[PDB]
Formats: sequence, C-alpha cells, structure tokens
Amino acid sequence: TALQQAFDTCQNNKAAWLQRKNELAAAEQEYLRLLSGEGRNVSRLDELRNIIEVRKWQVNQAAGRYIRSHEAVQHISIRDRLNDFMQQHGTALAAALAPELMGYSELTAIARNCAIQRATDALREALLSWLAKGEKINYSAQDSDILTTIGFRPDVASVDDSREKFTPAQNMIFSRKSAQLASRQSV
Amino acid sequence: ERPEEVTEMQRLVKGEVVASTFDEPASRHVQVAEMVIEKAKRLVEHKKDVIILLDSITRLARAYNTVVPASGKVLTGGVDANALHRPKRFFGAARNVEEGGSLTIIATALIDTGSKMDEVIYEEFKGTGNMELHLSRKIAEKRVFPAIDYNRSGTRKEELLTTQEELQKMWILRKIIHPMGEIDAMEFLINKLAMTKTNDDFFEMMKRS
Amino acid sequence: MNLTELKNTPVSELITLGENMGLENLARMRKQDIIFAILKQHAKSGEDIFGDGVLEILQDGFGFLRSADSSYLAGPDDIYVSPSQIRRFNLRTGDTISGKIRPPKEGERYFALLKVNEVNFDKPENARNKILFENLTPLHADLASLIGRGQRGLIVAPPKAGKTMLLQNIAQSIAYNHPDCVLMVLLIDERPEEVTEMQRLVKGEVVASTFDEPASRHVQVAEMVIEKAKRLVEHKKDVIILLDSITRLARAYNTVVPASGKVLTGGVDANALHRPKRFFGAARNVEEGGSLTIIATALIDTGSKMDEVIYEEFKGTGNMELHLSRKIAEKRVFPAIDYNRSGTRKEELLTTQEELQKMWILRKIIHPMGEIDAMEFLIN
Amino acid sequence: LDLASLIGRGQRGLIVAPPKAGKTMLLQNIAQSIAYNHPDCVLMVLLIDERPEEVTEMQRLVKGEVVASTFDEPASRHVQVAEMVIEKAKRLVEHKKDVIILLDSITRLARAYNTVVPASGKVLTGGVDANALHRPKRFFGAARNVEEGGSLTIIATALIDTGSKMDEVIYEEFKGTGNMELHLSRKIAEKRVFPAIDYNRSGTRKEELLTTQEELQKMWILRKIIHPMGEIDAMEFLIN
Ligand SMILES: Nc1ncnc2c1ncn2[C@@H]1O[C@H](COP(=O)(O)OP(=O)(O)OP(O)(O)=S)[C@@H](O)[C@H]1O
Ligand SMILES: [Mg+2]
Repeated sequence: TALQQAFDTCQNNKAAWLQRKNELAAAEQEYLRLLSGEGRNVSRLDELRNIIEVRKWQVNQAAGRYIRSHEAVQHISIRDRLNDFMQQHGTALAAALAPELMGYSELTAIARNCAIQRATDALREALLSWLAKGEKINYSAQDSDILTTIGFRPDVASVDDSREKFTPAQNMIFSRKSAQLASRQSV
Repeated sequence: ERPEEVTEMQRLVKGEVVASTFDEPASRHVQVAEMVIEKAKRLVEHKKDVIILLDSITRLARAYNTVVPASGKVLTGGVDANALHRPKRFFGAARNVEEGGSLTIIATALIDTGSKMDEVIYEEFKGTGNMELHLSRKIAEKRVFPAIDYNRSGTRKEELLTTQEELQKMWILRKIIHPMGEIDAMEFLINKLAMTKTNDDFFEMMKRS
Repeated sequence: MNLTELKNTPVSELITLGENMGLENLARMRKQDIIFAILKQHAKSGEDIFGDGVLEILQDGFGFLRSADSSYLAGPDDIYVSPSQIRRFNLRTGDTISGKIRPPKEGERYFALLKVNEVNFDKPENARNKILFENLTPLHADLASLIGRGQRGLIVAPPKAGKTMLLQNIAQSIAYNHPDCVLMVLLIDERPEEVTEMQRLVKGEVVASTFDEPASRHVQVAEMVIEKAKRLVEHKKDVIILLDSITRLARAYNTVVPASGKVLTGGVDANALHRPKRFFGAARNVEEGGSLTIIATALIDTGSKMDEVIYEEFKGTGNMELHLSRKIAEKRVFPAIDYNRSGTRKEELLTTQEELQKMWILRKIIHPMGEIDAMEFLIN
Repeated sequence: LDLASLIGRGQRGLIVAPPKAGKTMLLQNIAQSIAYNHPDCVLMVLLIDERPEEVTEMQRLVKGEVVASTFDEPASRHVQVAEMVIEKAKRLVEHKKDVIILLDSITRLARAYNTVVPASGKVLTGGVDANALHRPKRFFGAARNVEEGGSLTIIATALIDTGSKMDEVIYEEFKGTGNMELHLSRKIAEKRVFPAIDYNRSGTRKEELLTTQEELQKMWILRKIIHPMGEIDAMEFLIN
C-alpha cells in the first residue's frame, strides 16, 4: 500500500519544483526590469544575481528530488504489478523455463548466477521478438490512474534543468547561501 | 596628515571627511578616533551601512602609544604592551550585523618606513583583517598605476561576496597571473583592461582567448 | 531564578521581560548590566533564586562565578562566595556550581551563593573525597584515529591552510561519532565572525575571546577553561579541548607576564615557557574514568620569527603532530643538528656496528584513506 | 626482527644500504628470526658475487639451504643461477608451500644482466639496455603473492652510493616500483619521503594556488604509537 504514499510524494515534489520555477521566473523578470531601468542600484543588481544563482540551485535540487521520486514510484508500481502477475502465472513460467529453475535449487552460486543470466538472456530475445507486433500496451487494473497521473516520463523541463551537476563543495556553498536567504526571508 | 592633503580630501569626497594634522597633539588624534568610532557605532545601531576609510592605522597606533600611561612592559622599538589594545578595538569594530546595517573599515598601514615602531605595529595587525591589499614601491618605480601586488593580495571567504561563474573566472585569471612577475602581471592586466570596456567584457575576452 | 535561561535568551525578548517586570532604563548598557538591573529589581522583590557558574578564587579571599555564555569575562554577573563556604567544601577554581543563592544586601552589590545543590552534576558531600590530579599518577588504567583517548595533539599550519575548516570537521566528527564525550572549543584572539560561526556551527559549547579585548582577558579565560576541564574530568566524564591557537596564547602570556630578569630569544621569559606545559600535563593522561584530550593549533611562517621560536620550543611537547607544510615537517621529522655534526664527523665512526641503532621501518600501510606510507625511528 | 612483523606474508619489499653499513649481520639476524619465529616457512638465502668467506659464513650460520655464487666466476653463472632459483621457487609454489628468499644483492643482479644482456640498441644514459631492465622487472614481479594457497615472499637487498653511476638509475626505478624500502643512510631517507623532484616542481610555481581541498589533501601525521621498544613514532603522508 506504499504506492499511494509514493504517488503523493511525487505530486508534492512536482508542486515544489513548479513553485521553485515560479519564483525563479519572478526574480528573473524583476532583475531584467531593474536592468532596463536607469538606476544606479549596483548592489541591488549584485544581490539579485546572488538570488538568481541560489534559486537556480534550488530548482536543480527540487528537479532532482522529483526525478528520484518519479523513479521510485515507477519502480514500486512495476514491482507490485510484477508480484500480482507472477502470483498468477508462476507455475506456467516455471513449466516454460524449468531446467535452470530446478538447477537453482541445488547448484552452487556460480551455477546459480550462470543459470540466472542464461534465463535473463533468453527472456531478452523473447521480449525483443514479442515486441514485433507492438500493439497498444495498456496499464494495469488499479494502478492505471496512478501511472497516468505520474505519466510515462517526467516533464522535459524537469530533466533539462538538471544537466548541470555540482560537486559537494558547490552543494555545501549553495546550501549555506540558501540557509542565509531563508534567514533573510524570515526576518 | 599634512594640511594640503587634508584640504584635498575635503574637496575630493562627497561624504563628510574628518582629519587631524600632525601639528595637533596625540590627544587630538585619539579623541578624533574615538568620536569617529562612536558615531559609526551609533549610526550602525540604526541599521545603517557605515564605511570608514582610515589613513593611517599606524599613526593612530603611535598616537595611542604616546598618549597611554606606561605599564612597565615595553616591546621592541618602544611599543607598550597595552598601548595597542585601544587601536585593535577601533579596528575590530568592523562587522556585518545580522539585525541590520554594517560597519566596514578600510584602514591603510605603513611598511618599510625605516622604523621599528611601524614594523611592530604591522606585525601585531598582520593577521587581523579579513581583507588585505599590498602595494609595492618597485612596481610604482615603473610608474604603472595602481602599484598593486596581485599575487600577494587577496580576500578571505570571498565566496559569500560573489556569484558562482565569475568566481572561477577570477580563479582562472589568478592562475594566469601567478606565474608572471608582479610588475609584468600588473602591466599585462593594465594592457588587457585598457582595450576592454567592462570587467565582464574583460572576462569574456580572456576566456575566448 | 533560572539564570541559565535568563542569560542565554537573546535580548529581543529579555527586553520585553524587562519592561513587563517593572524596569525603565534598559536596552542601554551591555548585556550583563541589564541582568544586573534584573538583579536589583528582583532583590527589591522576593523569591528563591538559583545561581550557576564556574567558581574561581581571587587572591584576597572572595570568589566569583564565570558564565560559559559570557565568554568568561568578569562583570556584574558574578556570584559572591564567602571564604567559609570555600573552606568548608575545600572549593577550588573550576567547580560548576548550580546551587541556591541569596539576594544582595547592604555591603554586597550582587548575588551571593548560600549553598550548592550539586557540585558539577554531583552531590556536594559525595564529591568531597575525590583524588586530585597531581597525586593521581598518570597511567592508563575522527578523534579516535587522530588522537584516541588520553593523548595530546597539536596541528601546525600556516595562514590560509584550512585550519578553521579542519577544526570544524573535527568538531562535527566529535559531535556525531562521540555523542557521549563532552565537546569544548576554545578560541584565542580570533575574529568575531569566526567566533560566531564556531558558536553557531558546532554542537558543543564554545568559549572564545576576540583580539579586541586585552591579553589578560585571554589569560583569565584560558585559566578558567583549563580549571573547568580539570573539574569536569574529576567526576569521570571525558572532555576534548579544541584550542586555537597556542601561539597567540603564548604571545598573550609573554606580553602580560612580569619579567623574571632574564630574556630568551623572541623576548620570552621562563614563566611564559613553563606555563603552557601545565595545560598539556593536565591533559597528559586520565586513569580510571573520563579523559582530558587537548588538540591545539599552532601558526607557522606568519612573518614574525618569535612564533617559529615558540613552535620550535613546542616541537617535542606533544605526541601527535599534524603538519600542513613540508618545510617544518622535514625539520621536525629529520632534525638537521645531528646532520650538522655527522657531515663533518662522518657518521661519528664510533663503532663498526653503530649503524644498527638507526633503522627505518618503511612499510606501506592500509587505512580508510587508502594505502598510505609509514615510517619508524628505530633509534635504540 | 620477525619477517611477518617487517615483510609480512605474500608482499615484496626492499632494504637499501650504503657500503660500510652493516648488511651481512643484519641479513644473519633476519635469517635466524625467520628460522625461529616461523620454522614452517622454507628458508632460502641467496648471494651473488661476493667474497667466498662470507658465503661460507652465511651457509654455516643458518639452517636453510644457501645457493650462492662467489665473486670469482663470471656473471653467466650469476644469471643462470637466477633463472634456476626462480624456477625452483615457482615449482615450490606449485608444491603448495610458503618460501622466503634472502637475495643479496639485486643491484648486483641488475648490473650483471646489464653487462651480460646482448646489445639491442635500446640503451639509455649510462648504457643501460631496456632488456636488462624488464628482465629484472619480470624476476621482481614474479614475487607476487599466491592467492590460492600459501604465500611466497622475498626480502630484497640493494646497494647505494657505491661511487659509481650505474646503481642509482636502477635504484630510482625500483623506487618507482618499490613496495616497501627500508633505509639506513641519511640523505636518501629525505630523498624518498620528501621527493626533491616534486619539491622543485612545486617550487617552480611557488605556492601553487590549489583550489579547495586540493590544498588540504597534503597532510602529515606523526603518531607516537606504542612499540615494544617504547614509543616509536610513525609518520604518515596522508593524501586525500
Ligand atoms: N574541502 C574543502 N571544501 C571546501 N572549501 C575548501 C576545502 N578545502 C579548502 N577550501 C577552501 O579553502 C579556503 C581557505 O580556507 P580557510 O579555512 O579559510 O583557511 P584557514 O586555514 O582558515 O586560514 P585562516 O584561518 O583564514 S588565517 C576557503 O575559502 C575554502 O573555500
Ligand atoms: Mg580559518
């Protein structure tokens, strides 16, 4: 029953990323408006650039967290659908894949993983041959709504904004700057 | 400070400027310093950004030394032990208050003056300030100005004072400058900024090359 | 009342408490003098009052109580202690009193201690039979890797060499790796911003003195902190001291100590040289419970020769020496005086087999750092 | 004293000494330490091109077999005894048994290879052939640990500053490839632990502006660790 909580976490991470985008855009447009002005508020421009950098780092962090939550939701949904499909067709899969399967029951770990990789390869050609027809694949019974709301893939913005990566030094400095900005906002 | 320099300061600053000439005694110097520091503290108490340019901390320290009563513990060059306590406080008042406002102090110091007093004062004040700038006579001998020792100067914890990209832009500039000689580095920097129009333009010009 | 929370709380709401209690002249003096106004107003009122602090003796007979959150400075927030109370509980400097005190009257202008609830988280009469440090012979009866338990460590470094972040990381490692151990950070004449970030970044309490306030202030804060360490190790709790820096403390004692009539190189006298060994000896070892482990910092190539002088005098005192520069590492590891003799003396040629008292086991050893070199003096 | 204390089990190592530094009796002490502390391991003392009296003293003051070549015969004897000892060591590895080899000296073997190897045109400064380099590399890398059972290990002996020029080149390439290298003389200790080449490279740029942890990576730790002799300090070059 953890899939509903995972879906809620993905939703709130998406909301956080969207709101991050909103104040980033607001700060960006305000900074361009101030640049268009003729005022000599150079310190204002410098602190605006600092705000832009901090908000960009926050947006990148939120996008990364949302991507991680999306991957977790997809993984748990796949696992649950796998479990309630295998609880139905386990005997049939075992009958169709028997040799290595009762090889697993008494062979050593080397033979165990050799049989494991042989079976996974065999099913790899099985899937690549089956996908020739390529009919419209539908979702599951009760997880269809969750998979539709989450979507097949995350938004293009949430993945292209995460092209840049920060080493732990940049992560630490931007965390300190974000904490300072939070203190500034609180006061 | 000399009276002609005093009036030149009078006429070349928008903000208010206060000076005490060498004619007037050391008690005058110390009371002027106390007035300035107290006014700065009172102003910054009201969330105001106060900036104090001091010229020079060495002369103020000497005045404090020659005005304070003796304590029997004299260092080399004739500098009293507790004499330097008062100037340090004056130079330690600079801070960035979280409640509001700030107090910035840029105080210049004299070196290579042929005096043990000035050298001792510099040594006691060497590791105190968090921003520092050397100038050298031998660079000014070529009459290239400002005679700034780029390699030996610098600022600590500059990360909080700047954005990201220009930080490593300046790091690349420092890596370029460092192997070069200080006079050569200064003339190179002057020539490069001469043909540009803005620090951003110089940054893009150096990174494109 | 509860002086700990009354003093620790920021002035932002302490001022509101001030006008609510009935005072009018506040937000006008230092943060301790407003507490003195509270003292006087509550002395005019009446209610049982707690009093806490680190007790210290003064030469003429009456003692005070320094406050940890006050950066260990004397002021109106002092607790009067009568000599009778000092002698009946054989009180010595460093005890953490958290007892019942009395309001001031004619003659005493501040709080006076009347009895102690517990002496440093221990019963008063129970702790009356504790063994002193001197008569307790020193014997053993990431902090663990660098210094372990009971040993003395020092870190020598130049300016702009990551000293403050090294101390920071050591502090956090002490905090989470060793929550049971007591963290204690001492700073000497450091910049106010550094003091603020040390106080607001580490979990343990920090006592620091800035360069503005005089050298004798550093003297008294160092004395108070070492006495506090000694009186927290007496009741079998382990304490770690984060000293930064020993060089500036030595400078302060040199510029405050009266001259002994003879001068060494650097303008130092014997008193200022044999003082700092007291801090190390008090932290040399702890026998049955708790520990006192000091990690100090020292400055090198700062432009003044007296600090290298005091460093060279501190070469052999500590057992663990963390170096951040090769110039002094090669000198400390490989002294040149013996080489100055040997070059003209040709390995001293005193015996055909005298070379078997100078080996070097030079193994490459494994650590979490990963395949680090090692060295040994087999100096028989 | 114990080989496990110094050389351990399975890993190679060197000891390097100048002339008139106490090599023979130190090797003797190592030999009887191996004999008493670990009698199970097969002792193997080896000598190349030195005085016959010391060969006899070595083979008479120890219990293990001492195949040695005195300094009378030419270097072909030395080279061929090198291959035959390495082949018998490999056979004992196939025999599932641990062995310890006390060879003296690898500088002698290396420059014997140099003066015996056929010319190939790959000579370097000092006329050192490349073949006379990687044949010793093959011999020295054959001393790898046995991961299936048992553990072979060798202790190496090298001579330094013998008034010649051939020895320091092979010494510095051993430094490049050395696992652990005990030292006796004064200067070479600082030469290794504080590389003068690296110091000059750093000083060419003076204090290089190493950004962030790059400056803090270089660390030096001196721990007065407890030793049976009593408080023997250990100095470690901590890097990142
Ligand atoms: N591992 C690291 N992570 C992040 N920054 C680092 C690291 N190592 C070094 N630095 C940088 O090193 C710079 C200087 O470090 P500091 O600790 O300020 O030097 P310092 O030894 O404290 O000298 P002082 O105290 O200022 S006189 C800082 O601005 C850091 O950004
Ligand atoms: Mg620091």
